[PDB]
Amino acid sequence: MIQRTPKIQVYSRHPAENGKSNFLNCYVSGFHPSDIEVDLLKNGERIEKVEHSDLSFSKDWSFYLLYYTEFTPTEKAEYACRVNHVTLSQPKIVKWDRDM
Repeated sequence: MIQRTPKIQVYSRHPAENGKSNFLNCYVSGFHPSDIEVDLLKNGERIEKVEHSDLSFSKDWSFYLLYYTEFTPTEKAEYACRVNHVTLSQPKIVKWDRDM
């Protein structure tokens, strides 16, 4: 058996074909087992509609998840990603920094 804690990165991207649009991303990488719970949060509340959830694996024991959706960050509100995994005794919340 192997278990590996996810690395979690939270960032924003504009798709080059539609640069006025902005996407909030949570990239959860290198984890095992694959069982996981991932949410995007706005003011601590689960964003119910997340458009994209892309899961892959490299080696049989390393999984990668890109979880992302369109958003409009203003100076109002706080955004984050929350991850639950067997390796994490408490949920891990990683805040989005507007500079990322």
